[PDB]
Amino acid sequence: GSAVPFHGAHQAGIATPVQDRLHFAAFDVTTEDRAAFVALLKEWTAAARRLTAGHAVGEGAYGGLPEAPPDDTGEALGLKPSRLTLTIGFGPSLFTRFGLADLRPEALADLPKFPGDNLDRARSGGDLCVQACADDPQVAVHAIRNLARIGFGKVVVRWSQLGFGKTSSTTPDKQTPRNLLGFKDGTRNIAGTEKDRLDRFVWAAEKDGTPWMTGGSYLVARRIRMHIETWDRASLQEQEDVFGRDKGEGAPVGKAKERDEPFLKAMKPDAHVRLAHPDSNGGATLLRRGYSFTDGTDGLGRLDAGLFFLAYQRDIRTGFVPVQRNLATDALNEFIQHVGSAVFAVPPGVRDADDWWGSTLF
Amino acid sequence: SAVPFHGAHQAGIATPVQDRLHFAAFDVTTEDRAAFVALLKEWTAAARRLTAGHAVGEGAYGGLPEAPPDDTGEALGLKPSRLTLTIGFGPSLFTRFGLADLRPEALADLPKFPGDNLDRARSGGDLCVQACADDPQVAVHAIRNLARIGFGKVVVRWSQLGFGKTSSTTPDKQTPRNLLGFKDGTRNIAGTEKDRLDRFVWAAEKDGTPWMTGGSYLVARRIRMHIETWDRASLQEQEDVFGRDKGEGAPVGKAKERDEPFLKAMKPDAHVRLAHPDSNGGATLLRRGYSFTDGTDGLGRLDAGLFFLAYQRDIRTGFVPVQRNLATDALNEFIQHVGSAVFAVPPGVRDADDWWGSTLFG
Ligand code: HEM
Ligand code: HEM
Repeated sequence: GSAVPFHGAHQAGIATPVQDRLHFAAFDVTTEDRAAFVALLKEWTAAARRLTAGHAVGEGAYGGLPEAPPDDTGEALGLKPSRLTLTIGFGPSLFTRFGLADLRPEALADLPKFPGDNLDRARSGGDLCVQACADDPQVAVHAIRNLARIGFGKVVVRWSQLGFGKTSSTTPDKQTPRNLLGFKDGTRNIAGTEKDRLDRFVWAAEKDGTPWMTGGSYLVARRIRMHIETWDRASLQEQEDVFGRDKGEGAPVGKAKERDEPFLKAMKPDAHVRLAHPDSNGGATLLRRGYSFTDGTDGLGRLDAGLFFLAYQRDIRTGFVPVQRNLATDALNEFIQHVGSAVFAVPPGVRDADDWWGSTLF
Repeated sequence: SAVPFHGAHQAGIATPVQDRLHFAAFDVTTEDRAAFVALLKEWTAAARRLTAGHAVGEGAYGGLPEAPPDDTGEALGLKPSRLTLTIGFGPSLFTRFGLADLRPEALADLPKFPGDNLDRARSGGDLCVQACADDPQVAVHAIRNLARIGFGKVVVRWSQLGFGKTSSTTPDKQTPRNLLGFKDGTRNIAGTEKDRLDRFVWAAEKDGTPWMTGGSYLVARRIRMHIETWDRASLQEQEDVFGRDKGEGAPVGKAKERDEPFLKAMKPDAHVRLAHPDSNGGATLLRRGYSFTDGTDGLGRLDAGLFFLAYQRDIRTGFVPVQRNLATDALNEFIQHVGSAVFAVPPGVRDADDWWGSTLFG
């Protein structure tokens, strides 16, 4: 139920304990007026400080002038903050606007085409994103809906994705959640307590080349459909061999406990864990923060199921790209398809009550 | 933590409203009555396991390596989470298996209502399973595994995820708010009101269809909200649509949510005034719906609304008269019914030897 502090050197919703629910929206910018966009960033930041404390935006949800629309849409009245975090990111396409071309970080790389990609252009890209995570889905929807309303005329929602349940962990002391393939997902991540690893692998440093990004991060989002029909007819041995961990405990093959260290040479050469492990990728390490989704049926008599994969890293070129390139031969490829993609530069934190989202860029 | 599966009635109607919903409609692909009976029995055995927080069949792991696991494993480590699974039979089922003369008269086809825009792909269905639980992964796991068990005899026609309150953060005697920001459920049948359930919800032997005694009839309507239109309405316009104020949810001219309405103080086409039993010859419903938010549509608008579920003793004397009276509802400006289905929900599973549909099939 508790609030997560909004202010800091970093944005919340990265290193923060992973909340149960996601509402992710990508927006395109429709104004060419730099001042109007800056004004929106400040208004959004004011709104975020209310939302993340469990207060209504503006003058509230009722008790205003009868003849005016309420400032807050009202559907979160009476609810707790529910660990709401709101994390903003800027897409490569933003930097074609407002005279920003030379401020595009080098670490904000366009992804190459990967084998098996089938990206829907409508559900890819975006000038900016707001990741809303909370333990209560209504708290999350309310936040996105109110930001979008505030931004009417200046931004439009390009695409959105709801995540019903987490498939990631930044808290190794708590139970690791399972994805819809039935495997624990997040055992070997970066914990929010591992300050050293976060500095090394997640946060952008001044020396990395883009001063406005110091204390920020870079985000890859991949919408991945799961072929659950195909998977569910696979044997238990096939499923475990795909990953290199057992299904029940989620231990590395041959070992007894989830958190025992993998012995990679005992795994199949195309096992997912073997291919994705930092030791297989010159040390490349990622903060995974994904969620599961289901968007109805596929119209062929089956449930639609997927994973909305979210990875944070210090540089896309040294994080997600080398790892996913190594997954070219992954056994898991038989059971998944990447159907949406976007990258974002996640700026530094809102330092105090006088700061605002994007202040270091603008 | 768990809701008993067995009883004179199915759970998931009069039992406490859980925080999450996964509702699936299925179509039957077999013509063999024996094969369908066999499926109902296997489903009933699976439901008994699922609602006690156990895996289906021989489990999710620890079987024969070369066999697919019986349970897909994504609920391992979760609690039962007050899961209830409620089955219903659509009118189209009765054209199979020689059941045409056992269709209840109370299982009426709905008339076309003014402003209906029903998507045929997200309407109807031979049968439904309503899975309610506090943890949406428990609900999804249930649906996924029933669908798997039934593969070859049934397919999933459509499905819907929903949310109500989050019980860990929100007191249970608090009325939830719908996505228009109004309290929703203040004047409803409560599962404590045994005599009102007998009068208005449960089918009786004398009603004309003996196999349905202790069952009920379900109407499902997928009702989209025009969120962005609504949010531009004045507070006075919003309150005038309902006949209650937004902050407290009191009837106009009254002070508290639970004060009894004075219908003449409301506008003639206010929703509460039109839907109230006194405006409908005493017709009263048990509402048990959930909010949804599915994502954003092609225009950048929020695909959100109310997955409305009503239980009643007879569709002709419950939903039909009430929805007919909403022809002129002030709310119609802001909503559209886009999917519909009706089901006969049979009596409960009496004990460990009984099975879903036993009173119909023998
Ligand atoms: C539907 C898609 C995927 C599924 C089901 C999945 C599943 C898993 C599972 C079960 C683990 C083992 C437990 C763990 O340490 O988290 C794992 C580990 C991992 N995955 Fe994936 N994953 C998927 C996609 C991806 C993608 C797209 C990437 C990166 C490009 C990735 C990178 C990793 C990494 C880095 C690990 C940890 C390896 C280690 O250090 O031991 N995964 N995944
Ligand atoms: C999106 C669609 C709808 C919304 C947002 C909505 C909202 C509300 C709200 C705010 C109330 C007042 C509080 C309470 O629950 O008592 C209400 C009452 C009610 N609604 Fe609706 N409703 C919708 C659709 C329907 C439909 C389709 C029916 C039935 C056909 C219906 C039947 C009722 C009834 C029977 C009451 C209680 C009236 C009374 O006895 O005081 N509603 N609804």
